[PDB]
Amino acid sequence: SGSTAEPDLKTALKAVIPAKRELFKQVKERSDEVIGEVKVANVIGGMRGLKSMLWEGSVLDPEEGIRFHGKTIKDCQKELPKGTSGTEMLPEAMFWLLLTGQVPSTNQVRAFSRELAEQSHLPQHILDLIKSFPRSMHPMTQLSIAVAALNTESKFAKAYEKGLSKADYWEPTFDDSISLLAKIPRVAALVFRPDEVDQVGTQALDASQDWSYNFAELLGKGGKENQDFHDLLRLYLALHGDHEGGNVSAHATHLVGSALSDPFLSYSAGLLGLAGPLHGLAAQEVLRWILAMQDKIGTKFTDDDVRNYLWDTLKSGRVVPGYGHGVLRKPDPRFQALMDFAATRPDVLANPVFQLVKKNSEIAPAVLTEHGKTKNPHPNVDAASGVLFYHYGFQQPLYYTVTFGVSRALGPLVQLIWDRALGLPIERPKSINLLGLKK
Amino acid sequence: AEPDLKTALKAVIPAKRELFKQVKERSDEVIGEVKVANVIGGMRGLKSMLWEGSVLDPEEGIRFHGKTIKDCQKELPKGTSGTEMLPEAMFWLLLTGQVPSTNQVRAFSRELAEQSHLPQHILDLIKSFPRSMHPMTQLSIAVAALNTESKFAKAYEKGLSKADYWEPTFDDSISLLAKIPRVAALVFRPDEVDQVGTQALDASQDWSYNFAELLGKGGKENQDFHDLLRLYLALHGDHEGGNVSAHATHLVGSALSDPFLSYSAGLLGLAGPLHGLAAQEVLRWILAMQDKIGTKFTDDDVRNYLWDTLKSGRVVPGYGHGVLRKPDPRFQALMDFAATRPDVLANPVFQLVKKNSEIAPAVLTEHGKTKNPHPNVDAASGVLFYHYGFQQPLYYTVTFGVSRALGPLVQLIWDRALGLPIERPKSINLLGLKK
Ligand SMILES: CCSCCNC(=O)CCNC(=O)[C@H](O)C(C)(C)COP(=O)(O)OP(=O)(O)OC[C@H]1O[C@@H](n2cnc3c(N)ncnc32)[C@H](O)[C@@H]1O
Ligand SMILES: O=C([O-])CC(=O)C(=O)O
Ligand SMILES: O=C([O-])CC(=O)C(=O)O
Ligand code: NA
Ligand code: NA
Ligand code: NA
Repeated sequence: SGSTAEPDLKTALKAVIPAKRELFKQVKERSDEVIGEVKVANVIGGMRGLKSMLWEGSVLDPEEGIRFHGKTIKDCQKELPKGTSGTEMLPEAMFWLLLTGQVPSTNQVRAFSRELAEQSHLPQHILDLIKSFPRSMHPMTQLSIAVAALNTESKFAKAYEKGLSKADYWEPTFDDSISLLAKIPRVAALVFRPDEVDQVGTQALDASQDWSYNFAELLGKGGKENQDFHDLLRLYLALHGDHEGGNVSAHATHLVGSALSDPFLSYSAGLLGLAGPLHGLAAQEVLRWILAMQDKIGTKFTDDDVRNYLWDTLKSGRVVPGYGHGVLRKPDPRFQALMDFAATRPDVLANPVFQLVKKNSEIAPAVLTEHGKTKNPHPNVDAASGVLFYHYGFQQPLYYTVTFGVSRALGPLVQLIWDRALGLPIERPKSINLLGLKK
Repeated sequence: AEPDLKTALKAVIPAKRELFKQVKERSDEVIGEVKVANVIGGMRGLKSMLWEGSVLDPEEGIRFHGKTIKDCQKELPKGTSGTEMLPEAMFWLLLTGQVPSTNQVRAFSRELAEQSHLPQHILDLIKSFPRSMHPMTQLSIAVAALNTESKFAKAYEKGLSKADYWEPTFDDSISLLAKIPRVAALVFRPDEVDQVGTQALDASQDWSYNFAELLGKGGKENQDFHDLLRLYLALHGDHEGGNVSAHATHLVGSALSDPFLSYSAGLLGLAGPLHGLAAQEVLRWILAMQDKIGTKFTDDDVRNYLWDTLKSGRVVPGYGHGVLRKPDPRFQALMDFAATRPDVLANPVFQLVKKNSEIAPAVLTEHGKTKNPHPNVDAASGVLFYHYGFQQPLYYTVTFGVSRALGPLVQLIWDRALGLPIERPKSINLLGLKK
């Protein structure tokens, strides 16, 4: 008899592809319109400030923070479906929104969550590969490699090799994207649990549960005793999914993808960028810094004690980690979302490590402004994420970037699908040497 | 002994920092405009990044510190046998802006041979790959895995002054260059990993010679191939900053990911059909054409295969370019290499490549989409490898991977010597462009 089921994700995307192609055609008619200037600063300064790439699902306002299809984080928290338990927005609902431009129904998200659970299994060769990693290989190196290795499972790579019309690129791109999303929490958990590859690598995920819940189970933090952690993980993964196109991981994914490398190879390149100290490692560094501060001033500390430690940091020529940003000039709404997560949880508010993060957030911006060397003295999301993981017993900060890697698949994979749906060309700017800028 | 490479680089760091200061004083000078086309069209034509060692002229092709390919062929040192320029001599030039002496290149070649051994875990990793794993996926992964050996990663973690970032970056770059031909050979020789993985290189021979030996084409009987390999590896080393592999390397490196992780990202981009994988795709396409049109065929048979490819919504591989608007001097250099070798000219697969080069530009012009109907270097490279016995085109881009470490690693060293920041452009959505 007849389906009761609402459109699935691929069907929902199909519904909106023609309109985006039409908008693209209209913009293309204005190809020759001048929208800005290039200065020497832009070339030597890593393209900072230069509007030079397309990204559909999110736009970062320097004053107001990230928007997803023009919606605030608070809007998304209110409107996006939640899990069968808990109160935080689901990252798979965020993926739906980023891709389609629409808020899915709870029933649509339930069906998508089932697909992600079902598609999470791995080839035996991937488990063999992971078992070959030395114990001391950095977790982000492990994650990047294992994601690239999954290109053995790429429908796009195989279809292209057999002969694929340009018009038919988006669908295998979509298929590979969902495959990767389904698999990456398991890969991440394998990086976290090298002594349990055979179990973690094969265990069936509960297809009635959400992506974050099942990630937490694979991490060994399943069960009702970890329900607050499940909600933290949902929120964290949703908040870190996309931050417009110019951030290193998103951009690298787009760049590699633009040569028609498949989504596995493309997001591997994004992960290699996340492995960079100036891009993915800050949340780890923040927690190390806070804990080092705590060791010095104690669990009972004054505002002056914190000010003094901040001044010593700056006088020493070092940055206060988790403060400032390449684009944001004002408080990061992702930071406030994570602090507000703590607001309803007395155990978190009582945690001296959280209290130190909180107090630092109240003191550091004035100190940084007085010191005068930053363009943005405000906290960014990395100021808060680590301590919340730490509170819930995820206390090995080397793996905080691995969780970032899982989240940050979301937005860049959405854009790769659109890149292919629209037929965007290879990304290939022109370079110049210093001699050419001199004369 | 004459100055070694690190010493020669140290000598030229001050002048570059001084030039950089001078350019920075002109930070506010407008040098161009951004158009809608640049945003939607993959930054095409937008002068938006620094690259010191080479600059690609749309009409004339690549220059390395203002020298042509022909200039380099004349001026760069050669091996102990053969007549083609050494890629390690090209690396020296790219890095320092100076032509090394033959004695300096000899010493550098010896360093590359000495530094080529691999940790056991890399051999173990490669042995885990299934036979179905594409060779470029293998290569990308194995290079990332070598970050276990990164001096930069370790020194950064420990405490390193910004002014000194370049030194461990240089050390890691040389380590990677020394090791990557062996990694590539392990991709080519999956049943011989334990042997190929540990065999000592000839310490008196050049980088390309030793790569050829690891590939199983060592010795005097393979001297022609050694010269092909030298030329090929030198020609593919750098193509200014905006090509996908170079750019991805710079981009990932700008977050202070070490050279192993950064060039892994470059390789992943090189693995793309529209970038380095075109070398593979050209010969797959040529061989498919050969199978269809036969041993004896007309110009119409070739035209028809071209047009059928286009009508199918597929590209003609090895034709066109993002910047070049004229014949690629790297393509010409390879065809000139073939021109003096009667055995190559007689090879029917080479003849088909050549005949195609005489027809495809007209067909691409008829079709009317490309901005450049001329061949690029990928049109010719794979057939030369085929001639010399490398007959599995799925491996072709692996050799490109070895070559293309050269230029991007040079720029990472300079990026760190100069203190260049993270690459972080601003994006916009179509709705924002519609306003
Ligand atoms: C040393 C490694 S670089 C290995 C090089 N890659 C290849 O050899 C593969 C084929 N070449 C291309 O795909 C392309 O020539 C590049 C190189 C990616 C340059 O890309 P663009 O700068 O976007 O090219 P533009 O001419 O402005 O594009 C205009 C329209 O014409 C078509 N268009 C352009 N060229 C072709 C072509 N060869 N066949 C069919 N359509 C084409 C394109 O698909 C497009 O709609
Ligand atoms: O936006 C950026 O440049 C950095 C980034 O990924 C983030 O803040 O999540
Ligand atoms: O320059 C480009 O964009 C592609 C190319 O020929 C290369 O990287 O060798
Ligand atoms: Na085994
Ligand atoms: Na036309
Ligand atoms: Na035209």
